Amino acid sequence: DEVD
Amino acid sequence: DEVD
Amino acid sequence: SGISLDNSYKMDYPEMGLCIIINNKNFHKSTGATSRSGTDVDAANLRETFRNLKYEVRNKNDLTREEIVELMRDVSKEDHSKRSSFVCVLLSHGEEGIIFGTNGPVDLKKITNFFRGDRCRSLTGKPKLFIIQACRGTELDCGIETHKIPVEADFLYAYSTAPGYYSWRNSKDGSWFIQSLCAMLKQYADKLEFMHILTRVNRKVATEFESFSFDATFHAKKQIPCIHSMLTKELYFYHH
Amino acid sequence: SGISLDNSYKMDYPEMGLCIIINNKNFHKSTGATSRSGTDVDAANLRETFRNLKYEVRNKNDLTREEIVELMRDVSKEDHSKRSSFVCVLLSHGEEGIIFGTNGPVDLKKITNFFRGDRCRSLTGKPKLFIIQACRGTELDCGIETHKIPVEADFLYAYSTAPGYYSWRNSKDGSWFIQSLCAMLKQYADKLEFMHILTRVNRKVATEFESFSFDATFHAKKQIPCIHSMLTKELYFYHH
Ligand SMILES: [Cl-]
Ligand SMILES: [Cl-]
Repeated sequence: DEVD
Repeated sequence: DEVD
Repeated sequence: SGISLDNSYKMDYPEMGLCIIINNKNFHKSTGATSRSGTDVDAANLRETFRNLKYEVRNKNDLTREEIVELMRDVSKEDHSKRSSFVCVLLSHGEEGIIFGTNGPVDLKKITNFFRGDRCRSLTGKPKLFIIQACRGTELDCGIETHKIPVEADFLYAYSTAPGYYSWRNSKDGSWFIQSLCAMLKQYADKLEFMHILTRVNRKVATEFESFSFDATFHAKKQIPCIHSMLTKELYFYHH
Repeated sequence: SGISLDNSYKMDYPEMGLCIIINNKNFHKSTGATSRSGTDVDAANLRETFRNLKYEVRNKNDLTREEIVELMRDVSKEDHSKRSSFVCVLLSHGEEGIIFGTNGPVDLKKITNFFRGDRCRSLTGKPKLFIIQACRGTELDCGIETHKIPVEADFLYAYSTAPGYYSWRNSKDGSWFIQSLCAMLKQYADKLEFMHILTRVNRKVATEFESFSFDATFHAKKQIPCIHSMLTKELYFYHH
């Protein structure tokens, strides 16, 4: 999981 | 007619 | 029993819920905010409309920003266990992200935060509707000739106007948006899902209203409301 | 003929319309923006999904901000007379009101303004859908355990996340929002109105996803998408  |  | 679906909010609790109407017409002189002629027409229309939907309507007039925050805090601390939903209508001056108390602005986020899924536990999982007649800026539309859940889930913001834009109010008839919202609720609340009702409101405002002003800057302007939905289910005001 | 209703957009033009997919994965080193692992999964899913809806899909990869503006301008100058609708999907880094080109930010309003009712006349009165997987800020959701028309009318912004919040992307599976959107379109596009499809997307994202991170700050977080509708009619991807 990564944030944009 | 008036604006809020 | 047989096959069950859960695509729509449970709306058959003992009570539909509260409808809090904050009607700010008269503002402290020092704010420089004009009186909002026509807003009493809106407030009365809303009271009747939500009465017929079986909401417990509480009308509040001319609240300071401190009074708005206290009211919202107190309402959020009530036990809503037996209530299906929550509705708050804000009628006032505004800017983007901001609603005016009689003595100055309040952040909308401050008001709505009281009802977050983690902060109002008896409304967790229930629809929380904020209906807002207020400006969102100063743009004018010239028109064209033709297992956890998020704490922000289950909110819906029914904004009278597009982000960045003025919102229009007629001093005799009430605001374009609230006029149209009440009419569409009256006609369709026993037959359409809420987003589809609000879409009819969008069309009504967009097509049936245009400003008239002696000031060319403000004349012949248009408005489109904006539905901001973070709901997770369909919402019908009727049940069974 | 008999009684006619006009509550839904005409979607039986010769063509459904364009679906422009802007897939920004690799960013110029000087921006300091990370590569968006998983976005190719999104772009491929979207291509297939909108292909099955009979859109003319154009995929674009790794565009600069100048290239995005030029592409949008050029597309808005096409003759859309025979097309029912317009769809643009933006996959990138972002902030509130902002989408990243590979070399820096573009105002979302600059992109969408090309398609205003007064500026793209062959799309006037037709739905213009902007689907946006990008951050809208840096907030994290901790969750809780359970006759003219406006120039801004007929736009819909399907945002992956609530205003002010990060948006989540899995490097293997794609983004939570685009994953869910494609799945719900696949399952329901031949049977539900679009707002109801997007509501199912809201529920899917809200209930079925939660972040996993070795960093406690970013761990166990939730997301709710936000539907921003300025549409004036119901939208069904099927007709007849
Ligand atoms: Cl009045
Ligand atoms: Cl990828």
